[PDB]
Amino acid sequence: DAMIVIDGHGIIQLFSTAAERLFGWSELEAIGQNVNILMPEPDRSRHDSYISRYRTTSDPHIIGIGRIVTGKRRDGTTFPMHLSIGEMQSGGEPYFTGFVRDLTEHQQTQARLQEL
Ligand code: HEM
Repeated sequence: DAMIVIDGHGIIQLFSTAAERLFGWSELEAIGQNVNILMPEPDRSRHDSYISRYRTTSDPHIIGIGRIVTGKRRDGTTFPMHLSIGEMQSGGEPYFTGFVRDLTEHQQTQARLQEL
């Protein structure tokens, strides 16, 4: 589907093959980058605080809720995707995993039916 693992600072730790196809970064390019490289403004500039905020408050806004958001490709094109976040820990540090479902086709079908 598309899978991404980040550390508690938002740095990409793992980047699945499907993720590469979906976003247009290669694994090496992507690893060691902030996850925000995947989103547009204003979310890009806020994502760190989203993360900071959750770590302190421990109130989920998307964790085990899911949400549809706009994702951003390497070539600058944006698209809708469903996102679910999981919390994990390893070596005492927290890790987040995101499962992505590309909603591009659903949106286009819907737009196209509306337009007709
Ligand atoms: C690529 C496009 C993404 C966008 C546009 C996005 C957007 C957001 C937004 C809007 C929030 C805050 C929700 C709120 O305050 O109401 C948030 C929180 C968060 N995001 Fe993302 N996200 C993206 C990808 C990811 C990925 C791939 C991960 C992890 C692998 C991730 C990890 C988190 C975490 C850990 C939080 C705080 C958790 C929570 O509040 O439940 N994000 N993100």
